[PDB]
Amino acid sequence: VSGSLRIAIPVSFSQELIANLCSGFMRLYPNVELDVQFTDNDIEGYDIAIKYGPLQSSDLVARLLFERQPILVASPGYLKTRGTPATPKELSDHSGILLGTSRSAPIWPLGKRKTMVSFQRKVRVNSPIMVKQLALDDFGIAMLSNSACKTELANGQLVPILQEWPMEPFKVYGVYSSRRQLATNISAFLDFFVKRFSSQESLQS
Amino acid sequence: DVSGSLRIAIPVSFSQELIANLCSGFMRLYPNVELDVQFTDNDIGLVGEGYDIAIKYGPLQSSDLVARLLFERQPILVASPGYLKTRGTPATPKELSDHSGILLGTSRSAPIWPLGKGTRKTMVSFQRKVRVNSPIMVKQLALDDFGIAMLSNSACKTELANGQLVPILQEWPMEPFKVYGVYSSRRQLATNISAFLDFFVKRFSSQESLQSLM
Repeated sequence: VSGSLRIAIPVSFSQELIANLCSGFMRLYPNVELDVQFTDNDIEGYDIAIKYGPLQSSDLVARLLFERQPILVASPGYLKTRGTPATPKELSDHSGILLGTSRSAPIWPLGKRKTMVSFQRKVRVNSPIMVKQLALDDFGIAMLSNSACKTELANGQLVPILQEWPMEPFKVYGVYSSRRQLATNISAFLDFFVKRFSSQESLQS
Repeated sequence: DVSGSLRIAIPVSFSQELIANLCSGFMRLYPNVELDVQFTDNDIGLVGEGYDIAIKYGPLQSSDLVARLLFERQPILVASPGYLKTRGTPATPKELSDHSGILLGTSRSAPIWPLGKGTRKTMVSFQRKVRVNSPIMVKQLALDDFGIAMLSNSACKTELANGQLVPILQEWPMEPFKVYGVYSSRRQLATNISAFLDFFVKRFSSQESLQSLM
């Protein structure tokens, strides 16, 4: 396992988390050089693109890496001031904190009871760090990973709402070219990535 | 009146935690502003339906933009004691080409640092062990002994004071870097824009816990 590995990762991934992962990877494989770009471009000479599902027709070779379960939450202060929405249709009268890029719409798919609803777009940002802080700071309703916020849920700083209409889990994949189907550095990296996001101190985002 | 929407573009290398704290404070002061904040390294427009503000590192190179200096930092070259104990300490810039560097950069950034005794800087190359567009990852990898890194002496104050990072080549410093908020001249109505940029400086400069973030 050697050579160079150029990897694209959405801006919504935690840079702290990916840093810890790449450190452990390089410790195991000392002869690999890394070029990691946090970017929201739809992938430019990349060996691996990390992507959220669903995969597109251009994604001809891919590996499922992990899944996460989002949940809708707000702070108790927000719910005291604005009320607790009783059904998804009431989200239209509520402030939401949208995780998205410059063409992402303030629409959330809820239920399985399956429906798509809008909300007042108080903030749009492509940073989960900022989404979480703004939710804690009483600004409105946010979709957060149930694993990313277990402490805040346990201590009541975030409150789950509309639990009768759960969201579909999201899946994360690694996409790579069939030209590199035999590449040992790609396989080594994705194996290490899967082990971290499945059994580790890394299940925090 | 400060109200309506503000759209802000920010480099991917910029602290998301710092921006989150400042945006929370801004919206608590101005409850009628809706924010659209995008961390991006793409070229973005500053007119019409494009962005209202871009946060940009120096140098400024464009007329038709107005700029407000948000803060300035002094980068220094550092490595961990563990790195230096095994690879040796470079004595001159010429020796850096034999050393591992952790490069902060995007897809066209070269593995060079401009170093110089005085104002005149010269390109100094290193082995590109890592390139990444994240100061957080750069710092962690330097702390974990993977190579030499350019780091802000503010972001790394604690690690320098206690020895987990060690400055090198101190006789060939780098230029400071400067962080601006920029907006279009061809765009007037800068009530919300000026309110944001001046709140940024007022809150950043009075909160020590924020100054450590970059």
